[PDB]
Amino acid sequence: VTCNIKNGRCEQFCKNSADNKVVCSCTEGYRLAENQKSCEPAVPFPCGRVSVSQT
Amino acid sequence: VVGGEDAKPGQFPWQVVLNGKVDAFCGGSIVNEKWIVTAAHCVETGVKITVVAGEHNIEETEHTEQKRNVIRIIPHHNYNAAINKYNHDIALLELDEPLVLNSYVTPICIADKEYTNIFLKFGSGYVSGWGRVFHKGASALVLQYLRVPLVDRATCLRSTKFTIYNNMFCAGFHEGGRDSCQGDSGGPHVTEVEGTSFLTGIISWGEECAMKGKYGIYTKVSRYVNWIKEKTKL
Ligand SMILES: Cc1cc2nc([C@@H](CNC(=O)c3c(Cl)cc(-n4cnnc4)cc3Cl)c3ccccc3)[nH]c2cc1C
Ligand code: NA
Repeated sequence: VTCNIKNGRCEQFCKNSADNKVVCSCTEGYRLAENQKSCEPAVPFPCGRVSVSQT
Repeated sequence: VVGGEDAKPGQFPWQVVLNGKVDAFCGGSIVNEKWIVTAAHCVETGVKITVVAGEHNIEETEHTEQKRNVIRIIPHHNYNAAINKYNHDIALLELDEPLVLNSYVTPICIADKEYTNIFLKFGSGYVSGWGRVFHKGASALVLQYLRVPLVDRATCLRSTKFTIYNNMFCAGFHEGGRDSCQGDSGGPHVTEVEGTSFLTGIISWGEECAMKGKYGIYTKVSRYVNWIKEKTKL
């Protein structure tokens, strides 16, 4: 488990931490999820997201 | 965009169009509710620019458009058009009144320098704009998009007589037929990361759009991330 391998399984950003662990993080307007890897919206219209139905 | 497809409404909600004496002369991307990032060569004269966010079909009224006036132009401090119109080709536009963010008007994400460069290295980005749909042909009515692969630097240098510095990258196809074109300059080159798009390039320039052996030239956003974040902080 390192940031060099599959981005530490982080959805967006990865940082190497103590005891061979990683700390994931997200861009502005997102929150790090309970699973410690995923990035969830923390504002109504977060950057870089397509929200209009593409169907 | 030559060889692209019609975007659906709200598919590229960070896209803006710049309008002047001619419409859709350049593109731009939403940084936040008060700031647009574009190419410096699009806005090098002190002419009045109209920014339109939420745009889809430039010759039809569709409800989602938000028009704003540009009150300040910030070309990059290293930009010098007298020396080279296409080096450090990046500028920030401050809007008169904030945009109202919604599903059609959404900023593009901007990672730190390291991650913006990793995202570019994924090797595949999306470009979009209302630029010409054929080399020397008409502009698009409906927003066009195209996935472009990264082209290695040596192939890229061998394709043109003009200089390509390390703050630029090439993207396109060896067989031609698919590329950005005049009118797309200043628009976004974005990389999708698990469903979130990040700004990886600014559409800059080229020669014969989509001609076999030529590629589109783009500004590497990673080099300017710190300056964008500093200048656009609200
Ligand atoms: C992919 C793409 C291709 C484009 N092609 C055009 C122009 C033709 N290109 C030029 O006049 C040109 C030349 Cl010859 C030299 C430099 N140059 C010098 N030193 N560094 C750079 C820069 C330019 Cl833009 C055009 C004009 C009219 C119709 C069609 C195309 N605009 C484009 C923008 C994009 C995004
Ligand atoms: Na419209």
